[PDB]
Amino acid sequence: HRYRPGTVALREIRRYQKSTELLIRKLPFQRLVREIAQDFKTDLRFQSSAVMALQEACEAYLVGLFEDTNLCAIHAKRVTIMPKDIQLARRIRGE
Amino acid sequence: HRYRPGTVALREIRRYQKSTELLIRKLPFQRLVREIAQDFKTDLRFQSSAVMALQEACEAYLVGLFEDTNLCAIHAKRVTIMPKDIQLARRIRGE
Amino acid sequence: NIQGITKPAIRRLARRGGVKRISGLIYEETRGVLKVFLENVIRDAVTYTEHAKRKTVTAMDVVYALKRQGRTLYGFGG
Amino acid sequence: NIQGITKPAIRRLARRGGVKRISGLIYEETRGVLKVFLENVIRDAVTYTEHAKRKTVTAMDVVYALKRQGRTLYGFGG
Amino acid sequence: RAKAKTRSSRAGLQFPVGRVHRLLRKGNYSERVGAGAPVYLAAVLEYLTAEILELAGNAARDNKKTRIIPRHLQLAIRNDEELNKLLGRVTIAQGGVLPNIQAVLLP
Amino acid sequence: RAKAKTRSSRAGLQFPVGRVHRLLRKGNYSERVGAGAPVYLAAVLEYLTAEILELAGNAARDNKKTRIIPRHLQLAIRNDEELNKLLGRVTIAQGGVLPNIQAVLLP
Amino acid sequence: SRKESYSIYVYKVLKQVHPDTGISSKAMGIMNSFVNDIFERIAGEASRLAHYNKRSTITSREIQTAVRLLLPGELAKHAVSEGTKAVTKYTSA
Amino acid sequence: SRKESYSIYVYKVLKQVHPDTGISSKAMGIMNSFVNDIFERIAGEASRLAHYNKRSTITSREIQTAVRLLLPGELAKHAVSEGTKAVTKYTSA
DNA sequence: CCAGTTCGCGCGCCCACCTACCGTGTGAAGTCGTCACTCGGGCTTCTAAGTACGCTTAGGCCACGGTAGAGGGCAATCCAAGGCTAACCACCGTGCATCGATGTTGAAAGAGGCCCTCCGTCCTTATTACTTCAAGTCCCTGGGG
DNA sequence: CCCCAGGGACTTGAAGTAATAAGGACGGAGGGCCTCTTTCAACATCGATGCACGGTGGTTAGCCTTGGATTGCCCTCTACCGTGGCCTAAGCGTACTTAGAAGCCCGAGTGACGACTTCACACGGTAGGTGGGCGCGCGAACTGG
Repeated sequence: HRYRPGTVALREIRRYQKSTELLIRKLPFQRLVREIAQDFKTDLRFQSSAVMALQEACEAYLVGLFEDTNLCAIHAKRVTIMPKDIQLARRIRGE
Repeated sequence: HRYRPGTVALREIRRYQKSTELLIRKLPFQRLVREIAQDFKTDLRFQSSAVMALQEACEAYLVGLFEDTNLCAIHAKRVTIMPKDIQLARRIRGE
Repeated sequence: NIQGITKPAIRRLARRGGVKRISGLIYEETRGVLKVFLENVIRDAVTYTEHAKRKTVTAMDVVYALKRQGRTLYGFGG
Repeated sequence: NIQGITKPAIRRLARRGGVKRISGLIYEETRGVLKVFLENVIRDAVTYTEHAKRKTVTAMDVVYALKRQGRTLYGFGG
Repeated sequence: RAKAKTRSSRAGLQFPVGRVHRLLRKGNYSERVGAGAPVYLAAVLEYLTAEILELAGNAARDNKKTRIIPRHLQLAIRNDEELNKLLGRVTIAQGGVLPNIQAVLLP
Repeated sequence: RAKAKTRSSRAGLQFPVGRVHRLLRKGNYSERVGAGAPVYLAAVLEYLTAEILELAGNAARDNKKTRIIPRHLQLAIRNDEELNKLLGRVTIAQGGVLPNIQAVLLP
Repeated sequence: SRKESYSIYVYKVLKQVHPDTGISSKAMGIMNSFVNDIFERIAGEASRLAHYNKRSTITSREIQTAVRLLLPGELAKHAVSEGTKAVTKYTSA
Repeated sequence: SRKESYSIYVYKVLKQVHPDTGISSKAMGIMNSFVNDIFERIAGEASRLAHYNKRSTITSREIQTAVRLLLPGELAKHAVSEGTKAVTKYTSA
């Protein structure tokens, strides 16, 4: 059995849009947090809930960006998001 | 002598981007303010400087919107802004 | 009175925005957009006016209204 | 460490965003955007910590960093 | 003296009027606080909380659930134009997003 | 008594230290204001005004003008990467815009 | 160290509108952030109104105008009604 | 009624960096709004920072911390340096 | 549609541990009472906000022929997704060692409320020089040939 | 590319008016005093952050086949451009009318404040209810023919 490209993708949207779990791996994300924070001050510790707060904001923020990116993509009569779409979205947001 | 369609357009960009005067006729704007204000409170007066302050904000806001609208149009490999472009700009800004 | 924002006026604003060509349907959209923006700002400015027990909307009231909508205005006394 | 944000993870985030098909260049673009985003928030949260003369970043510090950047977060004490 | 009657009960409110008054006086908002301000402020806050909770409880009920969780709150907030506008730039932790698929992408 | 020496003069500043101090006490920012807070704050505002004004005056000279008008300030703020970021969400009355034409529209 | 919160009051309000519905500890935290947030906005906006009108007292007028400015559309209308009703009852004890 | 402004101080600084350059009344209005605008952010941000630490006094430390949060990139570095230099001289009269 | 299937998913079967209700002390909220004082109200005056009403360009509104940008159709080419595998490490769970979050307490460094004194800054005026408009000249980019 | 040309930039020469330099005033800084207390620092206490290790799968990394998406060519047509004609009223002058912005004076209705008191609230504790893992069969949308 082979689903045609797109069938499973739409299935994933519905599943992932109904669920609420965090989607970035926790450990790799933590190392990144520590790695970025390392450059400002050494021997910096982080409360476990602090790391979770950063992760929640980042995932929520990034999802929001992908939604706006899609609208830009659709505007060009395309269904595939591309880097130029993110750039456009961000420019309009003022970032 | 007849300028080709588009030649004069570039000249207006340079002229109006070099100038700073307000571009909406003052009296029409004043009449607009009074009609809109009527719905909130009757017989409302406005300092002449108050109307000026609104116009400055309004023109700047519209200029900001047309700039972002253009990027959307350019994004779709078009040079003409259309109502669908304005809607997109507004949507991304959150309006 | 909303028509007082004439077609040439909308064109001039677009030119300042770097727009080279304008579709014939843009004029109606812009008028609608302007209506929304003005209502919001005027609403807040009038709201301040009632709070100050005043009958005349001042430029400072508008400035305050603009600040709360994230459109800070410089040049009218603060 | 940025490579820890794997392709499937970036995809899943896009799926939540309603994206149906994704170009292969998005993964590199997303990593860059996230890094910038993270730097700003951590910068502010770390700044708050140093002022308190503390050595451990708390959850409150992060929330405040988000608030001043217009990204109010609910659920972690503010 | 007579039994102490909380200012909240005198005003028929569940939110703590006494607590709100202290927070206003010590919150560096103004020099003086009028006797009605904490009462007025508390009443508005209580009403708004009720509003969200009412919509959130309805969403919870639709999912055959008896406890409101952050997911239910997101549904309630994003589905109400006025609440959404008020809380536009707010992120609900563990909230997810609203099921929304662009029409052009559907089969 | 000794001749009165302004706090502004002791710190080598042009901005009014005393006024800022009073403005902090009457600005509903905190209950108390340290003696070093107003001096530090005054210097920062002075530095920033100098920065903006310095860059704007240069723009004026390039336009062969000797008096600053709103136009020059807009140029200074939008043409400077650092100051532009700080003043992203500000509208300068009578400022106009930066000459910027998309490359795709040029002949 | 005791940490003040609106949890009890949030629970009371919930029990009036949904007697048989509970709320998780996480959701309770959300409400606390919410209450504080709205409080700050109103209190912060109220401060500006008082300062703009050169009045050192914050009264019913400032909150009423603050609510009219911050709350969008009908939320303000109903909220203002609630506040006015509460203050009126309070003034008559 | 006399209305305070930064006009005199703005003019002095201009004459130091550009001795032969003036300023229009309109530009002066812009500068007053700017000074007050930055002032509000700095004073307002320092308050939250002060409030978070349960301190009732806003000191140069909070201003320094508030400045770091608001001024972007190298602006912050130089602004912090200037303030510290000025304050240091001030404590020694 | 026929026909088969993969996915979605609702409905239980427990367990379990997350939360509702209970017991306790207290500190901050309530009440009485004093007293300082803020602003709502009366009254007054001057500003500018509205109004009118004329003029004079200057710009908006309409028509019109055209042209190039927007758009639909077509094909090739190319490149992300579905499915397959081997393998990595995220996470559970436990466990320990130890930093620093966190709390308390002394007293003095600090900032205040008040007071007398002085001059910095603001209102007011008069004078410029820098700006501004008009005209005349010149550079230069533009479009049909 | 050329010829002819249409617009804007540049450069005086007159007005003129907003910059601005200069003088008088007052209330707002500044010095100075005695005073209340916020906070640095000292020392104390334990939670929870860091680190580690052994598994234990679930989940990734990579590749292959792929057919549907992208996009470039092409035509084509019709939706704006630019010029002209022609009329309307916006910009401004000048003037008048007057509504309320702004201010000064006043008191009493108001909130800060202190002393004292008490019970509403939060922390420790207990015992069931809600919901998630385990597990299965039912709802039906999809896709090769």
